[PDB]
Amino acid sequence: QDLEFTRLPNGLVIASLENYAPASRIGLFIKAGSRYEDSNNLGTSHLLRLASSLTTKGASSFKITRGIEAVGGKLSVTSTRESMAYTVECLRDDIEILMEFLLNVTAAPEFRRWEVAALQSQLRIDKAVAFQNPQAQVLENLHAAAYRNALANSLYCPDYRIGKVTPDQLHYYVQNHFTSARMALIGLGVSHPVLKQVAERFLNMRGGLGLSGAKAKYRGGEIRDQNGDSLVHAALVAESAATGSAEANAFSVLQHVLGAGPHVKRGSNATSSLYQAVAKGVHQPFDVSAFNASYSDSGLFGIYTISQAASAGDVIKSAYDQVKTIAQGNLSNTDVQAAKNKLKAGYLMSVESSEGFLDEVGSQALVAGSYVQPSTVLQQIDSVADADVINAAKKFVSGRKSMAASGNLGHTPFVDE
Amino acid sequence: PQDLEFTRLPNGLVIASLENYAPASRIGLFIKAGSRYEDSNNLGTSHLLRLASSLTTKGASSFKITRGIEAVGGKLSVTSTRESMAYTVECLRDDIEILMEFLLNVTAAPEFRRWEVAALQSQLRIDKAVAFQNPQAQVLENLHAAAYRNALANSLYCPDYRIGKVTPDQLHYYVQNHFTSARMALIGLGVSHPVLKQVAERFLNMRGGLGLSGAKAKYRGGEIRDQNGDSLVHAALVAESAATGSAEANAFSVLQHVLGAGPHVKRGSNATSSLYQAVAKGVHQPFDVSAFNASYSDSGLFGIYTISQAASAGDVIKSAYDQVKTIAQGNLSNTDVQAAKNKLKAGYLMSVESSEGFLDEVGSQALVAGSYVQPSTVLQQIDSVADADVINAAKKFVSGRKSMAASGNLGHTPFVDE
Amino acid sequence: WLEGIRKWYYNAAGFNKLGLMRDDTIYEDDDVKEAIRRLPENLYNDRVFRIKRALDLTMRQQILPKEQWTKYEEDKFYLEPYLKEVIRERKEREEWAK
Amino acid sequence: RSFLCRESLSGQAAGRPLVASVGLNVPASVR
Amino acid sequence: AALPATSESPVLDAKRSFLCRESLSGQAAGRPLVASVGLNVPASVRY
Repeated sequence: QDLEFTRLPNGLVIASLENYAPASRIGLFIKAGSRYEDSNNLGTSHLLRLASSLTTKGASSFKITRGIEAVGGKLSVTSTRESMAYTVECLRDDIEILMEFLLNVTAAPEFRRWEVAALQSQLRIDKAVAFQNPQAQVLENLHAAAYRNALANSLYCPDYRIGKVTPDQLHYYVQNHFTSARMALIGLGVSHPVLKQVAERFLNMRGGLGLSGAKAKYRGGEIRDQNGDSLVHAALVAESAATGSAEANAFSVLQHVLGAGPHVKRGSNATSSLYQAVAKGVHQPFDVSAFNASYSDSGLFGIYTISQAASAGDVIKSAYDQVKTIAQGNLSNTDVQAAKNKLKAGYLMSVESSEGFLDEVGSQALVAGSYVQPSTVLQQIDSVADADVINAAKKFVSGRKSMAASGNLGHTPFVDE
Repeated sequence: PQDLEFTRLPNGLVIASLENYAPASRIGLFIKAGSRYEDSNNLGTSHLLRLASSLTTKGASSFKITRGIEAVGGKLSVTSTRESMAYTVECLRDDIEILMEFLLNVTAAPEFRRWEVAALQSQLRIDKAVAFQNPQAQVLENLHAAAYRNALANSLYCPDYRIGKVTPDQLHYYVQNHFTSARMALIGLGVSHPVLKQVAERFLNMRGGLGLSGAKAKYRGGEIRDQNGDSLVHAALVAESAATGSAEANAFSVLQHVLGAGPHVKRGSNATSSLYQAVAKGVHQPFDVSAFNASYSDSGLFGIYTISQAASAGDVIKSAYDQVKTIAQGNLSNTDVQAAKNKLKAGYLMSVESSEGFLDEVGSQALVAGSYVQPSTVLQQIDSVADADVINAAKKFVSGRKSMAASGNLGHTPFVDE
Repeated sequence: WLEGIRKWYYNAAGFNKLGLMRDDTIYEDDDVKEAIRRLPENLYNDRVFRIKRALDLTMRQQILPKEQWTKYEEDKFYLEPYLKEVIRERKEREEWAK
Repeated sequence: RSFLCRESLSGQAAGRPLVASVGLNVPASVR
Repeated sequence: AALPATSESPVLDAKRSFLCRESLSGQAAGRPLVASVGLNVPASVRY
């Protein structure tokens, strides 16, 4: 009824928890993603993510699809910049079959020429569907402008690599960044012994740490594009601290001090200092929120903003001024307590869902290498003091900026101002 | 025989004509209505206006325009830069009157009918695709976007998000606010002044004022890098040099020709070009470096343009830059300065000899300077440039915000901060 | 011996005379078309050239000289590795429908 | 899907890094 | 244009390859781009 955290000699991390749930989910989390893509092989990670139903070494594509659907299971390949997460979910009496299927998919794929070439067309469709949300393009340009390399690579294939991602690139990516030392096998609703057996039965074929990536240099670019739509999705960020650090928790607290996301449906974000600061001023439809994205090497922290084309000048500026006020010791301990309560709730609330718990534990195994109970996370959050947030604001303010905008950029101010 | 006679009309128009008794005569209406005047809500309007010639005008239908222009076997070409469009007609000196009437109809009384513009809007994609087949177009557009903030940043071509949404009202507003009688120059080669004055009084009577004034193109210093995947990495690194028609502009041109600007002997070695020699001692692979000088009315951009292989690109960027730094501390041989001045004087004279080149030069002189200076004056101005000015020139380029645009497999291209 | 009769029949078949590789002579059903589509580019180009040249020769009713005939041991089986996989996939689909 | 009020725009300003996700039986999703 | 310029406009067509230092001579723009498209003349660009 607890969470075992065994680590194999290969470096594989087997974590399993027997919640006695009617359904079970098994997830393999790999230190692979756009951050490890080289310049020559850009877009390989996206194609691999789209490549989970192809003919494996011991299971054909038809067999994989029909077997997963016959038991009514689901197979997702949720991917980030620094992690790719395969996940199967099905009734706790059929987990073995889908577990074998996922183990074949991740460990021993074939990447046959005809299938890969035919599926290259799916890259464009998926990229277009993802980019139909302006946030996706803005965040991709944000990463491209902020980081020189590594994290700069987008999760989606660049238009010039659509149709040119050869199966050799996928094979090289698999044999390089899918080694045992950089994976973590997690199970919810499964027993630890069988997880260990299947792990040492499949994932043992490839060992070692694998191809190591490079650090993430922080240029500070200002990638701007004009998409015509009235709403101006701007985002101004700066270099935050790396995850699993005291300054990381300080920036996380600063995110809720500034205000991030709504809490009441069709609310007014009264506690959100950014929203209240911007509301005084622009009387036009808008939205402003703090933005935190902490990766392994480093991370980004700033403000995201949607506003009318003409009003964009004020909304970016006014919100920024608010952070300045926080920098010069204008943060009350009551707001600190409110932000800490919001953060504690958010953490205890994301792990509420079974999928959310699986993702949390998978990230913990991937990055830290040791699971941390929620109570310890709450204690760490409470350990943050006001001065740390006050720094945090200084480090955001007195640092090289990185701006990404979209829409009619006629009135959008440039990073220099 | 005859001279380039110049007369500025009371409206604001300047008519200059040169009767060279050539078998063919050309007429160019130069309008200070380039792409720098496009605001953020009408980008690409100037591009469509450039392709908007031959559309049905007020006095002549599109069919009539095409049939009349080509039955004589004439010309109707629109040459647009970042600051000034120029309509040009060419035919025999016997049929010049009809060509002038057609040009004045297409430049003074356009209709921009809804169906015509709707059909024409498809040609924007074709023009952009054809022009962008040359990577230099993409590189220069990115350079202008990443160097100038507001005015000159507008592309010569309609952005993909505006293709299909260029309303005829936008064209009418652009014409009414930029095609003004005080912003144009009707330049005639192979004609006589009285004839050009009659056509000036024929229609040529728009609002007559100075139109919608533009904005001072502020400098940005940004860096736009796109990864298109073609092996030949084109990179370009520039800094704000000076406005055109200034002493610093002449010094920057002399510096450009000192560094090297294009080849002279076909398939030679660019021995005189200091940049080529400096880079060649480094990378031993196919490359091409050249000083890139742009001189607009309000400001300018001096830098280096390097086509290089993907792996070697950084070295090509570094060593060439170092070469400029070598001049910055002062290593300019007076022989090199004299050679560059000779190259500049030549290039100018050999650009003027062509009838089309003469027409464009006189049009630019009329629009920007407002008068016309004989080639001897320009050669004397170039000769007046001293070495100390060419030395900054080099210091200003070295110490300034550097705007860089790159295209290709940018796996090793240095950034602006590097 | 069996291989002797196989070689004699290979000689008497006639498609060796037109420079035609064995797999070129197969009938093209849905499995065969899918297998041909699956071929790599070089193999596909060689196959199409061989077929076109053989069609020319049959139109003019001539065969290449003795030297440029495909031999028994030079007759590789290039379509077979893909055709067997296609057949296996079809059989798997039918067995799932079974 | 447009937006022309605060209530509709509320919750549209991303504050967490983008995480792409596509399944085999479930449609692709981003966040 | 009695004369059809020199190089026409093959849209959806590959450009002339490169791969020689001499053939890559002076391809580096030195003057601002200008475009010229008009009635009865192929479009051109000059830098």
